[PDB]
Amino acid sequence: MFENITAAPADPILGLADLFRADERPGKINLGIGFYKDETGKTPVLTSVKKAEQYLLENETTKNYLGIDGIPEFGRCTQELLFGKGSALINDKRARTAQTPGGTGALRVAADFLAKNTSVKRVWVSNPSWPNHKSVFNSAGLEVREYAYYDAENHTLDFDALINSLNEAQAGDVVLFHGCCHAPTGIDPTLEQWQTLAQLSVEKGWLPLFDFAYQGFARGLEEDAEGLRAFAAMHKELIVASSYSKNFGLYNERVGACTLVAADSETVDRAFSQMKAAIRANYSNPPAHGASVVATILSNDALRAIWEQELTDMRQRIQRMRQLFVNTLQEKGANRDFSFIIKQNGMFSFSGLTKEQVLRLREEFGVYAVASGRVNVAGMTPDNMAPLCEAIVAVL
Amino acid sequence: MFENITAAPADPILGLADLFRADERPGKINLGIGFYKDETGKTPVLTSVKKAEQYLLENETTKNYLGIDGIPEFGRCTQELLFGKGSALINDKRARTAQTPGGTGALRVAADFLAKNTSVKRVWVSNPSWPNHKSVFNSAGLEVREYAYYDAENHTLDFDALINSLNEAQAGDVVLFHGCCHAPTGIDPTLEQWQTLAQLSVEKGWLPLFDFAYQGFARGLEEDAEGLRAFAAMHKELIVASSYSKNFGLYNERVGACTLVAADSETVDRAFSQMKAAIRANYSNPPAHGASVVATILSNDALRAIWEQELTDMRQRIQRMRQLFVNTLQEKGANRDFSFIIKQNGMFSFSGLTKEQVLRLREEFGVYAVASGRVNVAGMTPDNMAPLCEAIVAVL
Ligand SMILES: *Cc1c(COP(=O)(O)O)cnc(C)c1O
Ligand SMILES: *Cc1c(COP(=O)(O)O)cnc(C)c1O
Repeated sequence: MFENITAAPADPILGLADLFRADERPGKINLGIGFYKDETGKTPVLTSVKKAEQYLLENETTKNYLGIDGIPEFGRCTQELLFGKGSALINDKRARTAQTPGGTGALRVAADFLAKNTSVKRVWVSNPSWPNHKSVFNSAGLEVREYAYYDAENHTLDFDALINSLNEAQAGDVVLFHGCCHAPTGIDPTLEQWQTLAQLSVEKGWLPLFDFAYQGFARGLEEDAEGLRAFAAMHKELIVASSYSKNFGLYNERVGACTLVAADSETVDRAFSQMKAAIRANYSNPPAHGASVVATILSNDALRAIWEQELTDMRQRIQRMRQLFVNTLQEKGANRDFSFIIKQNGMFSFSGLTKEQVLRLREEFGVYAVASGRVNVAGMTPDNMAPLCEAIVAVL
Repeated sequence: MFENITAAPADPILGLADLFRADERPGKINLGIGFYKDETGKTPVLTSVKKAEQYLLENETTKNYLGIDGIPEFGRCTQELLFGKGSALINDKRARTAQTPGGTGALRVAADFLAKNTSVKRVWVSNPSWPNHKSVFNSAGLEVREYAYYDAENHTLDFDALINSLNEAQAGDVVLFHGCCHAPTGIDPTLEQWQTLAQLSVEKGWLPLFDFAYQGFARGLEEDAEGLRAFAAMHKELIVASSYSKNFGLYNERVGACTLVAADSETVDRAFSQMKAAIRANYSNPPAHGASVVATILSNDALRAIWEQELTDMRQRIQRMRQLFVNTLQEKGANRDFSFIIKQNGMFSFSGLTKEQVLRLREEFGVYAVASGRVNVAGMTPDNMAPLCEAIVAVL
């Protein structure tokens, strides 16, 4: 039965992880990680979550199943974070939120719901984009298409190419957008661009699907939601897959949400019932722990204040490293421009290095990066900054 | 887009839950729950898990992503629980285990892996069976077929009808088996029957898929694995979806495993890589909490001893209620036989009541049961036993 099953393709980032471990060299740096690290090169569990976990340990009386859509407070809290405390979408009750196993799980339930309950056949993804996108949509039976986004030459958002390729999308096609901190470029549309993208979206009849995994990492919680809120003000329907893996440092507890927005409550309720049928046929109901921690933090003034402070700390550290990187390279004698690094958001960016450069950088200096030249800024610390930049300068 | 989406069918057990809440009557009993309850009608978090959770709270240093297959110790521990501490399957390394979001999630990843990596098209399910089975398999694109199992007249396993209908299954067809405490009948094959079922299974070329959600609820941890171990000794390949929701009282933390067994390590590794690709396209990686709690209990002699004692306590309570039920009915004057209740395992059984009987039992006595006459024995307490049986006798 399984005797002729061909092996699945080796995951390139996992392959890197191994090579890094097996590296005897002491001064090795790893910039192809995919998560946050502080100045110590550690990914601690936030103090606000430790507090919330002590609270749960002392107050939980049962581990009985949650409803299909999860914890009610968690849903309410994510909707406000997404649309604003007094949004009409919330007052008119046009949105329903289902707690899912992480942001990836939210995308998959959207995919299954979309594929079995609507007429969608294609999903438009940016080029480049977070790698796992295709497989999620493709396993649900949807076809994936790509629209232009990155300008390799000038290192920016090729708005023209974006809009041009996106016009080949037909009405009823789903268009996926990164809410903020676009992965892997760190380049986000400006507000005016989001506004024209929403208006255009309405004319052509796209079904927007927002992947929101870094709210709080670009400018702030509310600032980062601006784009989505520009779309939500104009659209009668949309879907948003959110993740709390990075902003709450809860990676392994799988906490995210899938929010559906329809023209009215009657329609959102009917559509939501099918989204619940999709969940039931998958994992039945969601993991309480991680989501329970998020709901108690967000609903407690004291705990939320601490959390918000921890998040800005992370944001600022990343903002600090991008700046340090740029001018440390500018000190070692770069005779090349890397100033674009300061204009990008989140922990990712394309360094502009070639595969051969990243390869010798690894074998000759122990600096590990992804073949595409993608580097994670959270892998840089004010201590490894000098040896890093010297290696960069040596291969330029 | 969603404007013409038809609502999903109302879940009958959820509908019951509501009617029960809205019942003004004081002496109401609920036998259509689906989970365990102690003498107080409560579903507490076990003492061993509370201890393990205190341990984690004080020892966790990061919430970073687990590997696709989850915690390594958790996998090792479930394999021993399943196949025995020194099984050849473990020594020869023919099995790989992936931690999944609950037992339902294990079935879904098996479904997706099966549908996209093999030639399976049909899955044979017992009649009756746990309701959600069909949707899991059907959403993965597999067709579901049913084999006979229950003998309504004599209230037992219709082995003849079972084997007879199962011969229409072709080679390469998956046959689903409940490891123990068959839901919803509580009727399990005897060892000799499991042995003939395994031998037969080998001749016809079925791919056995075991759904193991109640290990420890029939006779004991090892006793309950006998059937699976009879099959594993003869088969070169099989799949087992396990759940820790009921035996660890961890319902909402979604903890289960999907174990793949192949002829050798080389083949199980190659097949397992595709199972991991399937997980990646779904929820990416599993929820650490619930599974972390299970792994620390199972690997600690002290904590495991307490847990094993808590599990037998649950088993015994259920065994006590079945006995009490039978002779309390036999005291109120039943002039009918319910002795079969004592011969069934787990918390479920068909009472033998008709839909009209269960209906008037509800509206006239406040005793809520499923339309099929299925009752949950854990909903009975030595305190509600008399009023329960009086209602039963009144509608007979
Ligand atoms: C992290 C991430 C996700 C999914 O994350 P989970 O870890 O599954 O919550 C989805 N999309 C993007 C762009 C991400 O960065
Ligand atoms: C409880 C159960 C499952 C799945 O349970 P989870 O709650 O998802 O772990 C699967 N099959 C049967 C027969 C069950 O009783």
